[PDB]
Amino acid sequence: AIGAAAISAVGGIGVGWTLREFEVVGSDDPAEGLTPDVLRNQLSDSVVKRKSNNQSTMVDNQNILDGVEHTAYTEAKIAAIEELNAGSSESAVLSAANSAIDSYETTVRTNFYKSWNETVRELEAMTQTVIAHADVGLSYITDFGDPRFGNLASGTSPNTLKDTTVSMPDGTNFTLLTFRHNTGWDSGNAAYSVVEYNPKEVVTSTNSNTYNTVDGTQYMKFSEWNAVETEMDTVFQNVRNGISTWVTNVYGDVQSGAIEISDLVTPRERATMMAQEEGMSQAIADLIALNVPVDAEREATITIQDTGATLPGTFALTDSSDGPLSAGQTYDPSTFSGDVYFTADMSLVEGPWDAINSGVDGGTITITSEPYEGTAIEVTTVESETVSVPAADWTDNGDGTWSYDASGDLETTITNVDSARFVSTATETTYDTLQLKGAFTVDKLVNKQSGEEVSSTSFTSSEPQTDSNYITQDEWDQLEQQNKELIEKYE
Ligand SMILES: [Br-]
Ligand SMILES: [Br-]
Ligand SMILES: [Br-]
Ligand SMILES: [Br-]
Ligand SMILES: [Br-]
Ligand SMILES: [Br-]
Ligand SMILES: [Br-]
Ligand SMILES: [Br-]
Ligand SMILES: [Br-]
Ligand SMILES: [Br-]
Ligand SMILES: [Br-]
Ligand SMILES: [Br-]
Ligand SMILES: [Br-]
Repeated sequence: AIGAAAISAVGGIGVGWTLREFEVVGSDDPAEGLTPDVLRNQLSDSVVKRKSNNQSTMVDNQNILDGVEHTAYTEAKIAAIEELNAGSSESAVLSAANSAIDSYETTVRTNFYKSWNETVRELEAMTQTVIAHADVGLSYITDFGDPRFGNLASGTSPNTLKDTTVSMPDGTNFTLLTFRHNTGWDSGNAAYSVVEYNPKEVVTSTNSNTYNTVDGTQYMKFSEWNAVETEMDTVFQNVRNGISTWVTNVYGDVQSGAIEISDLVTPRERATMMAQEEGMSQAIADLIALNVPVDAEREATITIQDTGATLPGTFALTDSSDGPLSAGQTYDPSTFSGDVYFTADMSLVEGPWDAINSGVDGGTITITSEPYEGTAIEVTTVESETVSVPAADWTDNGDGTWSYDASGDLETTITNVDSARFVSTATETTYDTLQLKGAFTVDKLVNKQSGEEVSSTSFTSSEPQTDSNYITQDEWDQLEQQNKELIEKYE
C-alpha cells in the first residue's frame, strides 16, 4: 500500500511477466571509496527500489491471476480444436492442449522465480559489499530478527544461495535459489538464528523472521512470495483439470470443422505485438489481454485526499462488482473486493503544496513535508515571482523541514510565499499504470470523443473461459472482435 510519494497507489505496474518472457532488473554496485553514511543510504535505496519493483510486478498483482487461467484456457482450447478438426485421438487432442499449457506455465513460473533469484542475488552482492567496506555492520543489510554476528568468521557471508531444481512442465529443469541465512552461532547457543526459504516453502526457521529488515523496510516476505506461488499452482491446476473435463465432454459431439481458429489473433498475441510497435502503454494492453474489466469510453479526473494531487486517466477493476465509480463520490480501495488500476500521464500530475513556511529569509524557502520524487514545487512569492524547485534540490534539515536557496532565482530574496503547488518534472507525455491503494475522489467523468460529463462508469470484458464454454464459433468470434475494438479505443 506504498507507491509514488504523491499517490499511495503502487506505481510502475508490470504485468507483462504473465504474458511474455520478462527480463529482470539488475543490481546497483556501490563505489569502493565510500563513506559509511553514503553506503547505508545507497543500500537502503536499493532495497526500497527492489521491493517497489517486486510489488508492482510479482507480489501485488494477485487478483489478475484469474486472467492467467483465461489466457491458458484460450491457448490450450485453440491447440485442442486444431487436433479435434484433424480427427485425432483423445490423447493427441489433450497432448496439444497440455503442450500449450506447459510452455505457458514455464514462461510464467520462470519469470516469477527469475525475479526471486535476482532479489536474493542482490542481497548477497550487498552483503559482500558490507563485508568489504568494513565500516558498515552486517546487522544493517541482513536482519532476520537477531542480527548478532559475533561468532561469524572474517570475510565470510552469513548467507548461502542453495541451488534447488524445479521441474518445469515442458520437461526442462530450472535452478531456483533457496535463501539460507545463519548468524554464525552453534546450535546450543541462545543467539542461534537460522532461516532457509524460497517462494515455494520454508525449509527451517529458528529464532528467525522469513522477511529481511533493512532501514525499517521489510522485504523478501515469504507470506507475499508464497501467496503468488500458491495462487499460480491453483490457476494451472484448474486449467489442466478444466481442459481435461472440456475435452472429455467435447470429444466426438463437436464436429471436425465446426470451429475454425487456425488464423485467430489471441488477446495475448495482440498485446505482445504492441511491444514491437507501441501506440499505448504496455500495462493497460496486458490488463486487457488478461480480460480485466476496463473503462475505455470515459476519462476520469481523480484527486487524492491525503496528497491533494489531481490526475486525468482511465480506470480498470479486477472485480466489476466493486460497483460503478460515480463522479462526486469518494472511494477507499482498502474496502473493495478487487484491485483498482488507474492508467494516466504522470506529466499532468499537479496539486497544491500547503506545507510551506511564509518567510523567504535571505533567499531561503522552507517546506514542512518531504518533497515528492519526480515532481517540482513551484513557489510563488508575494512579489509575483515564481521558482521551480525539483525534489532533488531540496536540502533536508533533519528537523522534519526541507530548505532551498533561491538567491540566484529570485529578484527579491527577502519576501513571503503567496502560494505553492507541485507539478511533474516530465518533459514529455509519459503513461503509467498505478494500483490505487489510498482514498480518492472522482471529480469528473469525460466521454472519450464528444467531451460529455457522465455520472457513472461502465466496465467491459469478454466472456470468461470455463471448462465447458467456447464450443461455438460465435463465442470465439466475439473474443477477437471485443478485444480488437478495445485496443482501438486506446489508440
Ligand atoms: Br562518499
Ligand atoms: Br495465446
Ligand atoms: Br483449425
Ligand atoms: Br535466474
Ligand atoms: Br551499521
Ligand atoms: Br558483531
Ligand atoms: Br550453515
Ligand atoms: Br557459539
Ligand atoms: Br520483495
Ligand atoms: Br513473511
Ligand atoms: Br472429434
Ligand atoms: Br465487466
Ligand atoms: Br477472466
